[PDB]
Amino acid sequence: MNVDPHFDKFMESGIRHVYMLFENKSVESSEQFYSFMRTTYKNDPCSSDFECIERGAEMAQSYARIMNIKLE
Amino acid sequence: MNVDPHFDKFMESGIRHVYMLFENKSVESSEQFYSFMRTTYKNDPCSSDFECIERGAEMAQSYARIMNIKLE
Amino acid sequence: RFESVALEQLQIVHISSEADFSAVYSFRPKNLNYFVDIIAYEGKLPSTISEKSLGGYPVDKTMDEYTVHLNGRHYYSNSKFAFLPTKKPTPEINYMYSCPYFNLDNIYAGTITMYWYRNDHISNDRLESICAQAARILGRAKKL
Amino acid sequence: RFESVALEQLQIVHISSEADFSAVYSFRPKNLNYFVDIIAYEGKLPSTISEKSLGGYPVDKTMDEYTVHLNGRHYYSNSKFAFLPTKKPTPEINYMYSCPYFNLDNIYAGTITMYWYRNDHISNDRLESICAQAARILGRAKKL
Ligand SMILES: [Cl-]
Repeated sequence: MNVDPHFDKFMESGIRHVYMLFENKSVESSEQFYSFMRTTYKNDPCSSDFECIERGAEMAQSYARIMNIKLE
Repeated sequence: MNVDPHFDKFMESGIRHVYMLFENKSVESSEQFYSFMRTTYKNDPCSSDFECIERGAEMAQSYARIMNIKLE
Repeated sequence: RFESVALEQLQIVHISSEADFSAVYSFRPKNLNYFVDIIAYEGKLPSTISEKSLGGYPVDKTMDEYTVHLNGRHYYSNSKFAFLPTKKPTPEINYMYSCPYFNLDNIYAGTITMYWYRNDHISNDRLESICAQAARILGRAKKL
Repeated sequence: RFESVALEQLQIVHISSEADFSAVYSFRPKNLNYFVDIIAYEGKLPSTISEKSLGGYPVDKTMDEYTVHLNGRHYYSNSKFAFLPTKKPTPEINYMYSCPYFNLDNIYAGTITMYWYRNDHISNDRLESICAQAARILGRAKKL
């Protein structure tokens, strides 16, 4: 894939650890989650696969917490 | 002074180690040297006094070399 | 537009720090810094300030935060809130962490600040990174 | 405007690396990368390319540089110049170092590359930092 592999691991970690738990998935909720993940990664790109996976989980969890998104 | 102290040490190092050696100081040569120093520092701000002094010398020296500026 | 950058960076700082309340402060007039405004905030306002009167607060330059910032260091405290636009002591705030940001000509132009009402917050080393990244990007923006 | 950012970052990379010749390469069409253009350069052009014909060169994706970049790594070599717009081997070049940059949607969009004709250059660790800083900033810019 033509994608930044560090962003991709970062994004996939956020998806599989957090976003997949969203109770009410929709177009709008996916657009807002990606906009946050992309802006955050573009602000400070991670450099290790291990750190990208770590930071994609943490960041998505914080987004879920601070945004009060229904999980389970 | 109201100035970024890391930029100030970085800039003063470039001035005292390199710019002061310019054979033909003028308004234009000072404007071009500052524009390079500021853009470079804004690109990657140094974080230690010691590194700022180091990097202000090196960067100004490279600017003098690559720009073929008459020294002595 | 400058506050577009300010609000976008603040949203990131807020979420990554998991603060209860966050703000970007802007000094005026340029190079003189007699006044400070909140030009962007996230979370719940402290009770001692309102959505009105978030601008035009005087700057006390003898406060530790001002001088620590000009020494190129971040500032934290449990009880000193220098630029918060009120003289009321506001004990509901348990903790504040801030860093300076500098404008395109490297002049001290404001701060990025996070506050907690709860008493649990992540380490200062993580707060240092979150804040410095945003200051680096805010430091590259202009005023249309 | 994008090349305003490109040319400003390139000027910094050129001076800090002390390269003999430097360039920013841009892929087209977006996401497909069949062609690569030099949209900015510093220093003396190699003799095997001219100020005309700096755009529209085909991209060989089986070249090591392309695949190394998509593995998230910088690339260097003494003899493989994949995107240099000529098939001539150009032995006057002693060394090349490049890093990828990615557009606002994280798609491989081009490279930042430095070349030396002399055989002395600073370490790859210093070249890594110079290149990564510029890629980080170029990666935040758009196309008007
Ligand atoms: Cl950066």
